[PDB]
Amino acid sequence: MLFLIYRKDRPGSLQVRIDNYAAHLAYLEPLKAKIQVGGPTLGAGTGTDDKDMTGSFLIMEAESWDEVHSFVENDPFTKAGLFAATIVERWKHG
Amino acid sequence: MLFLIYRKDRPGSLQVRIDNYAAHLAYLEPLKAKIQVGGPTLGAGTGTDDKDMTGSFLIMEAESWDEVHSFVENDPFTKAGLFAATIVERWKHG
Amino acid sequence: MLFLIYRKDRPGSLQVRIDNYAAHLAYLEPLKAKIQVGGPTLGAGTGTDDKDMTGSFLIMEAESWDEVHSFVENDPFTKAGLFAATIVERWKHG
Amino acid sequence: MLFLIYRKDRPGSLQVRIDNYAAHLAYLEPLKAKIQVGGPTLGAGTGTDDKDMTGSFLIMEAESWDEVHSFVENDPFTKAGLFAATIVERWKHG
Repeated sequence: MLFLIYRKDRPGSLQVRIDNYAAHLAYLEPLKAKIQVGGPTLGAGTGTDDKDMTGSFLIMEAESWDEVHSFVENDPFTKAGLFAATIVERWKHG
Repeated sequence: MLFLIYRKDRPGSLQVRIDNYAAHLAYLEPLKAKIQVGGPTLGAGTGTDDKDMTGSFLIMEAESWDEVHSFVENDPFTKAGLFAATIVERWKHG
Repeated sequence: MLFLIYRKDRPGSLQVRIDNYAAHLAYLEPLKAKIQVGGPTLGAGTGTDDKDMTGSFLIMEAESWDEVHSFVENDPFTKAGLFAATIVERWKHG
Repeated sequence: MLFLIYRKDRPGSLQVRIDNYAAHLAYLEPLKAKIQVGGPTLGAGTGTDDKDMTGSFLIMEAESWDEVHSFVENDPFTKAGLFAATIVERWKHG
C-alpha cells in the first residue's frame, strides 16, 4: 500500500529539526526504494535552505498501518518531540 | 515553486466526488506538466477502486500562492462543495 | 448542529491578519450567539498578544454544512487569502 | 497554557473506538479539571450517537508541549492505534 505522511514542526522547534536532521536522514536511508517522494515543507518567503524547513512530507510504500505507525514512531524526529501535527492517509497514484 | 495540496471530502459526499470526477480530471488535464504527483486518498479496507476515494492530493509547480489558490478555487470539486478540509504547503524535494 | 472550524494562517501572512482583523471581528459580531468557543491559535513561545496569532479556531452552531461553508467563504479573512489550511468537522460535546 | 488537541480515527476503525471508549474516558477522568471543552467529531449524516464518532477533540490546559505530548501518548486510544491524524495547537480564547 501507499501512504501519505504529513508532519508539521512545533512552532520554533527549528533547532530541534536542525540538531536531529542528520540522524533523521540516516533513518530514511535504508528505506529509500519504499520512499517515492519525500522532502521538507517550507515557510515564509522563497528560501529553500535548512532554516526554511517547517515539517516533513513523504509518500511511503508499506504493507500495513502497523508498519507506517512503527516507521513514524522510530523516526529520530519523532523521538525528539519535533512535531505538532501528524497526518497519515492511505493513498494511490491517480 | 512546489506546493503540497491536500484536500479531504466531506464525510458522506462520495457521490459528489463520483458525479464530478470526470470534470475534475478534465480540469487537471491541461496542467499535467505542472503536476509532479497526483492521486486520491483512500478509505477503510484494502480496495483501490473509485468508491474507496476519500480525497485528493497533489504536488504542483506554481509561480505564486495566488496561482495555487486560483487553481484550487476553480477546480470543479471546489464549487461542487466536495471538500471539508484543504491544506496547502510550500515544499521542496529533499 | 455543531462544527469545529480550524484555520491556519499562511506562513509570513501575519500582516494580512493585522490588516483584516477589524473587518473579521466585525463579521463575527452578528453571529456571536452561534459561536460556542472562539480564539486564535498561537505560535512559538509563551506570548499571548496579537503578534503571537497564527490562525483561527471556532466552535459554531449551524443548521447545515452549506451554512458553515458559506460562513467560511464570506469571512473577510478568506477573501483576503490569509489561510493556508482549513478543516471543518461536524462535532458534539462529550 | 491552552492547547487544541485534534485527532481523527483511522478509516474503518470505529469498532476500535467503541471497544476502548470506556477506557479512554476513564483515562480523561482524573484530568477533568484541565479540560475546558471535549467531545468527538462526527461523520456522515445527522446522527449524534456512538456509531457516528470519527475522532476526538479537546481544549486542554498544560504546562508545556512536552506535557501535552505525554498526555496524548498515554491515551488508551493512542495505544490502540485508533488515530490516523493528530494536530496540536497552542491557543487562547479570543
